[PDB]
Amino acid sequence: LVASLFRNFLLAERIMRSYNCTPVSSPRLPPTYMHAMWQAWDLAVDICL
Amino acid sequence: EFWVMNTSIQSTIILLIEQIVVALGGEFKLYLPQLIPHMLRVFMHDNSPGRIVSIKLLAAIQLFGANLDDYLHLLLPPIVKLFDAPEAPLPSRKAALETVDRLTESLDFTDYASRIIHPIVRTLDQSPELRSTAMDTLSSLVFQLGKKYQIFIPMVNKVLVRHRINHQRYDVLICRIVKGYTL
Amino acid sequence: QLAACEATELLPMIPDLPADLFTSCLTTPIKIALRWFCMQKCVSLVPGVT
Amino acid sequence: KLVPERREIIRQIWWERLQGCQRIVEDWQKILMVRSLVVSPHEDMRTWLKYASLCGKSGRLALAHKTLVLLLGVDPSRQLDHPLPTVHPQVTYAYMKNMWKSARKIDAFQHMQHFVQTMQQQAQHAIATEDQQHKQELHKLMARCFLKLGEWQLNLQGINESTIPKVLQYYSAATEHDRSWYKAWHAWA
Amino acid sequence: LGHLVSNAPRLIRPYMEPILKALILKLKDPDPDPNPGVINNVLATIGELAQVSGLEMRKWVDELFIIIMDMLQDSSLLAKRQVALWTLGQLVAS
Repeated sequence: LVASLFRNFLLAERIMRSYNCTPVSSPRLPPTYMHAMWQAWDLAVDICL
Repeated sequence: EFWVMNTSIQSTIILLIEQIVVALGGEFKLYLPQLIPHMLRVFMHDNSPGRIVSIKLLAAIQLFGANLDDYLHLLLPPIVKLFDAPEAPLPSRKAALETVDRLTESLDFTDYASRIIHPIVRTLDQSPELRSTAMDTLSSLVFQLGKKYQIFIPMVNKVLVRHRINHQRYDVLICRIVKGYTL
Repeated sequence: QLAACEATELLPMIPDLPADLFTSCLTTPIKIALRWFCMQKCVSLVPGVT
Repeated sequence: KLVPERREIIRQIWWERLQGCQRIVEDWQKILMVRSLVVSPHEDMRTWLKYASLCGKSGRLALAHKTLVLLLGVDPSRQLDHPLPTVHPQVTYAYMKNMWKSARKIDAFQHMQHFVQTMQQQAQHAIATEDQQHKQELHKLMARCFLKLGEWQLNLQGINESTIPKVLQYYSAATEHDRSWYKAWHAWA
Repeated sequence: LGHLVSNAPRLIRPYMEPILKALILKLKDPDPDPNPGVINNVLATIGELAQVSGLEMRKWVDELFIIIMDMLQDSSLLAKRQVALWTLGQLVAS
């Protein structure tokens, strides 16, 4: 469950950024919003819909 | 409608943008591209005494934050063209360096490593006056890039030894990259 | 701990996102991931996707 | 020769392109020769037939024959005995209208009857449901055969008493096989 | 964009409509006349975009054809006709 939450939290960090929020986590993660594997997702989704 | 190339109105309109951005926050991203054509037209040419119009607009751009994401590739070139060009009056030039420093805290610069780094390196050589300022831009840019900076280390080092330049912040981070452990 | 927002900040009020934004990301990622895809300027180059 | 996807496209264009062009044999020969750099005639059938036809309407019936006997794959000038092969059916049909135009007229007719006896067998027996486009074009052929049979039969015997039941049995069978086609109705009328 | 189309065709063939609209809409505007090179390099791209697409870009050919042939006559939208004729050739080829 924790693993599922943190996986998904990475998505939150990426989205909520674009609306002037920043999420926070107690084990403090590094910033992952710019990480290039997101632009893979973007393409993957694009094709797949 | 009421943007023109005249110090008179431009000052006030820019102060308006400043208050809109902080009002809408994330929402401003939509209305940004209607305004970019005017912004780029300000830097490109400006008759303002000491280029202070463009300083205020730099000071506006400082506040865009994550809004500026999709339009950084438009807006980063003319910013760079201030801090490289010999003619430009020192105050404006400083603001442009300090602007890139602000934007580093809330955008990604990995695409524009080469666009930013080479002019910083150039500025370090030509003008000795901005050597502190430009180092504090570069230091933060390195901080944001991380080990993506490893290419540039030597190239930059060759101006850092030439003029004997010392920043805690820079030296720390380079040594920290080569050994591999950032905070 | 996991927290939607920083101590300064206020959550978005934006009509097309849900008010549950941090929960929805945390526990229905694909549903908002797709909806958020649709709200970007990225969709300019995927015509016929509403 | 480079692009292996643009090929079907290019042949279609090569076809369309050609039909604007003027209908004189040397011009077509040149233009065809050019395409012969990378397309065998066992591929662009519907130009080579149309090429043969052009020779026929300009009186180079030997030249035309040469083209068709190339397409058929085996010779029916040499064997005046055996049946004309049907495996390239539109081609065979083209051989006979050439054949008639060069005055083996009684023998052209004679073969054409075998053609439709064999071709309608290739419908009613060999129609398994999947080949129903094949039989569609084959019907628009059969009606082109049947209609020729009538038209010819008059130029052979004449219009009197005995011939008329036959020719009407033909045209009416044409108009049955190709419902929509103008000339079948205009004939029958 | 010219280069990106020609060089990486697999990427572009899905995003043909968007690119092509954005390109056509440059040619339709009245105030990109102060630079000739926008119109030239837009046409050059349509040439390469045509090359890649092939039949996929059939329905758009009539639209472009009017635009291009209107440019060929009356060189006020003064593209080097070299480029316009080249593109025209490319459309009809593809």
